[PDB]
Amino acid sequence: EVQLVESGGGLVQPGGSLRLSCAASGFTFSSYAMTWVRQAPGKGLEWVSYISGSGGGTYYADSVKGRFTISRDNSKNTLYLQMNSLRAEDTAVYYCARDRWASGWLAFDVWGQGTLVTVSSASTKGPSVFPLAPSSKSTSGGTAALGCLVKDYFPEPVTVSWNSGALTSGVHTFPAVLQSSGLYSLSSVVTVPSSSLGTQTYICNVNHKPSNTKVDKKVEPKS
Amino acid sequence: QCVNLTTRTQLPPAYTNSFTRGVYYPDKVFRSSVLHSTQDLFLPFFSNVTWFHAIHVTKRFDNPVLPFNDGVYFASTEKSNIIRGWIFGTTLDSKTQSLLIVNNATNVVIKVCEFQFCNDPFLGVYYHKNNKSWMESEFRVYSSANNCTFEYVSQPFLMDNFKNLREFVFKNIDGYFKIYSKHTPINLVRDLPQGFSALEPLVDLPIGINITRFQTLLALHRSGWTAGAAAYYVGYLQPRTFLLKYNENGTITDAVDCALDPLSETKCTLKSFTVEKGIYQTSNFRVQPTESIVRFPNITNLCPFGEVFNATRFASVYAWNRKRISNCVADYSVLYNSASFSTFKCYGVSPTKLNDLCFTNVYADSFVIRGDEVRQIAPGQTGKIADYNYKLPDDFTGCVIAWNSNN
Amino acid sequence: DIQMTQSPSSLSASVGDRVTITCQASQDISNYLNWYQQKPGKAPKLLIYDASNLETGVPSRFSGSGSGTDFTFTISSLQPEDIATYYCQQAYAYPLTFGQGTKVEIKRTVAAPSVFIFPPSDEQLKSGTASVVCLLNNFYPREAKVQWKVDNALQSGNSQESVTEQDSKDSTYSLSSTLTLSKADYEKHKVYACEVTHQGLSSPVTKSFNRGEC
Amino acid sequence: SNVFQTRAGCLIGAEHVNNSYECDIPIGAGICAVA
Repeated sequence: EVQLVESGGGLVQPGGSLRLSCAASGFTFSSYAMTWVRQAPGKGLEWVSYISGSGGGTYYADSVKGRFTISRDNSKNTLYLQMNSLRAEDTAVYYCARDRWASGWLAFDVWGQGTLVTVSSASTKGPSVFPLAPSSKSTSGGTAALGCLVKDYFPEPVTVSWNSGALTSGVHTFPAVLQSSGLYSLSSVVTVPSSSLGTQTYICNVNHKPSNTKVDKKVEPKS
Repeated sequence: QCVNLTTRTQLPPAYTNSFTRGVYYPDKVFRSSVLHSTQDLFLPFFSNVTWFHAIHVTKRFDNPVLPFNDGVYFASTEKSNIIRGWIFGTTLDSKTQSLLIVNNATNVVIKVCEFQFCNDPFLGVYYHKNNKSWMESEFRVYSSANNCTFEYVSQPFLMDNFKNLREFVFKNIDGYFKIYSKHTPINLVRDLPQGFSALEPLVDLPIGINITRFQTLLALHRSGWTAGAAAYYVGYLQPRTFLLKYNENGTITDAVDCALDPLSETKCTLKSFTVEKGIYQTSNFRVQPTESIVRFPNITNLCPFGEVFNATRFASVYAWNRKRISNCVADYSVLYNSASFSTFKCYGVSPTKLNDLCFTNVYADSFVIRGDEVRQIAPGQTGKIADYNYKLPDDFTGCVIAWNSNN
Repeated sequence: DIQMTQSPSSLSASVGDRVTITCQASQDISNYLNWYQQKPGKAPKLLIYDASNLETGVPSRFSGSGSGTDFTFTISSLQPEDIATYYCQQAYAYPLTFGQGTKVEIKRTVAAPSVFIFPPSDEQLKSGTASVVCLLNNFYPREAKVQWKVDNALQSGNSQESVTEQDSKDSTYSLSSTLTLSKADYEKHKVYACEVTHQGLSSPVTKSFNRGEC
Repeated sequence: SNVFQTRAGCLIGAEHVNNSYECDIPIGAGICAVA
């Protein structure tokens, strides 16, 4: 199984230096090349670097001159990317790509999963959880939704499970939306008739990896 | 100290266009704002060149053997300092003098020596963590070298968002091996960019050997481990006529192959580029002879040499018979082919070239002597027999044909 | 470099319909072009290289054509799961040349939405934040409007939309409209109402709630 | 992509046309040639 997983992406202050790692297995990182590209959230692709059996015969984009420096590694045979003089508008999800020949144009292959990097002077801060309640006197409709919202977490991901494995119906999860505080939010919801809210127990479980926060909250009508 | 790499994967050669690049300054003379017609070795315009690429399907690392023929136009598009060196020779072994042109680090070494090449010769660059510049480490091109001559060292052939397309032309005329080159930054990723340029003469080495086959030294990435990239095109020069327009600065800006198509032949004939409306007369359509028939008159009466060689009786040597032969076709081929004769000693004209030879009379003198007396047949020979008996005149001598007849 | 005018930026066509995404360039690239598929939240995938050669691991239903200065990239029979972001890329003067991308979506069968209100719970009230949200889940057609009214008055300048990616069962969107305010403002008002307008519904459906239970 | 036989020779690369125009490029025996 071809696999190229990315790590090291995250928090760097302006002008900072970092080695991003792209670990390789299941092929040969040499006869095959590698290529850093980046996807900005909400924006398009933009290529960064080549490599051809060695990190001396490479290239960089006009928009990336002087900031990034690609590198490889022997033995365990991984790829590295050195960063300097980053600017705020360069926040993006970076990708370590590949090819297969190179002699006759350069067509990519592995297209790995990508990793996010953002550069700012901001300090890390903890998240908050926001419930999504029903109405006590809701009579305009007979079907209600339950939901649990994680707010002001930075960065991703957050996961949700439901009631000790014996209940699974109705899972839906929303994409992230950025907030005025610079932080992130994501909601997971369900839409079901209200006949099964107070009769079938519905519990959301919220799990956050960067802080290892595990909270099990049961939704109940107020008063 | 050579290594056999049997792991090379062999496939039929790829092909691509050559467009119009491949023009070089025919002579070291400055010309300005002039149309000049020259007749030399060139790469025909819009020809098929054999692009060799270290591609993939089993990574297709490519370093084949290409015949040198009558000169070679080479062109490499490179970024990572891979294609480094060339080998020239008719048999590419230690039995025939061979040429090695290594564009190694900091230098170019051109040697003409008796080399014992690898079955798969090349050079190998190995990176070192200490030094960013790769160390030229593996040099496996010959197993041994002896009888070196013309060991030439000069400044290395200069290395140039752009790929440095380097073009070279290799020629071998009358013992002079001429090297032409030009470097140009290009964008196109794999092939020649649309455009035109001329290659400078650089150097013309006095290398006095023959070349008919050749090889490309390449760099291999060791992370044995191999790699390459980039690409090397090869084209074969042919005799051609070219019209070149030298500008005010003396740089060739355009050329026309006089045999590419009728339009180019027209331009070549008018010694101009813009042709007016109308008919022009260019050359001569002359069909060629399909074959040649040589006809010779019907065989007529032969010279009766079967009645003198096979004669029942032979006269005494003191009264040697000398028969005049004339007015007949002399077919000496059969008598020369017959192996019954002891020897066959013809003077002046060798027996292989007397077929076209025509004579006005021939005197056949037939006798019997001893084997030790054959040495008595010489112009003005000395001895009792050669003096008081039949004596060969001191002038030029004809032919003597003898066989032993003891039985 | 070369500029890539990839159009359309977005397109909606029903199931089975042919989709052609025209990828423009500057000068005579001929057939040397490749197409790549990017699912939302997923790594890019190979589709076709040299505009004519299909590689392994790709469904045969993916097709591409065009050469020179125009490229088709035409889909034979549209499946419900094809919705992704597609980029056309090339190589000639270095792949700095990228395209702005094309978003493809699928028309399907009309389905009625689910409507609900997410009010600020007492847990959120104590810390001083209040988010009043109304959701539209699985709404067809994939365009629909949610209106928040405070005291039956339409609100703006403090409303956002959170848009869910394609639900695979019916190729359909989910969108939640959120109203942001404080506890004092949200106690000082009597009735709240979020309204849904949808094609299959003759008249919009209004659902109500209140803080202060009044 | 056509070959034409004339009183004045074999012409390759031109297509005979039934109608007649003024002479542009003479060929021979009343035959004249871009359009």
